[PDB]
Amino acid sequence: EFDVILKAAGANKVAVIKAVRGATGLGLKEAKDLVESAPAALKEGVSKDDAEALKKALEEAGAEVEVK
Amino acid sequence: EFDVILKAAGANKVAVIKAVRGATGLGLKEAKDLVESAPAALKEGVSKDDAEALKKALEEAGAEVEVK
Repeated sequence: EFDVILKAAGANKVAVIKAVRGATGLGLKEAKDLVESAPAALKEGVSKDDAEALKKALEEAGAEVEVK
Repeated sequence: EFDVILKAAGANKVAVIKAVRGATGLGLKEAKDLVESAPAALKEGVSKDDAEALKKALEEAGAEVEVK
């Protein structure tokens, strides 16, 4: 089981907030507070394939992410 | 499609944070910041059955929740 951590979004916050909402169903205020609060464990206990797909989706939106 | 909103957790925050992590996979810091930030849209675009099950799970943990 793996964890996906949002390490930083920097200048790509708009894009990253959009990607985090699509991946999690969080409301706008909530996703915005999580991205603005990085580092943050966004998803914990996901399978290897789920973690690698979320990692890639956040990387394409412009975030610095870690899978542990 | 429905939204599940955490309106307040009051004195039941510990329990509610646990329930929100089980339902979403959020890390501890993140779930704690969301519960402490209520009102918050926890899940948006879920089916009717998913919304009613999450509502019940948060109500049993001790939160004031709304389904819209």
